[PDB]
Amino acid sequence: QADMIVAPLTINNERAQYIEFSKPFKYQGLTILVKKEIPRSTLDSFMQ
Amino acid sequence: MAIGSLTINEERSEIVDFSVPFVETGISVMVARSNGTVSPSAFLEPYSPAV
Amino acid sequence: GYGIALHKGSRWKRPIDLALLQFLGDDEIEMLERLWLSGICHEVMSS
Repeated sequence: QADMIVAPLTINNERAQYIEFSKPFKYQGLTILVKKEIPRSTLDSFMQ
Repeated sequence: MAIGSLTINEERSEIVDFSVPFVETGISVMVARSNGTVSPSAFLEPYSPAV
Repeated sequence: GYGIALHKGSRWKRPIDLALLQFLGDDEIEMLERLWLSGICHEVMSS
């Protein structure tokens, strides 16, 4: 149903046994995303 | 084969076929580190316009 | 990136393509980069 896949497809061993990829068009890695906390100090008491 | 630090190119790959790259490489610039500098606006930069 | 040349018809290519990608599935290639391609001082200076 589709003879080409122009989308971000991480090159993987299990994906490479059945289909053949091309030289990468972007290099990257895996990273962790978490939520930023406490954007600024309160300092409600100027006489802290 | 020819193992080593052999950068993938286009003129090369027309005549001998490479394998999957295993180290990332490009072109970059190296210069000598110099003395540290601070922003010229340091007199009022660390202060918000609301102040 | 880098690579391993071949003979343009090698037929050794597929067993090598499918072998390198297996290491990245594990962390064997990452382990080597710490052994050799590593060093100190990956800083600020008073002026």
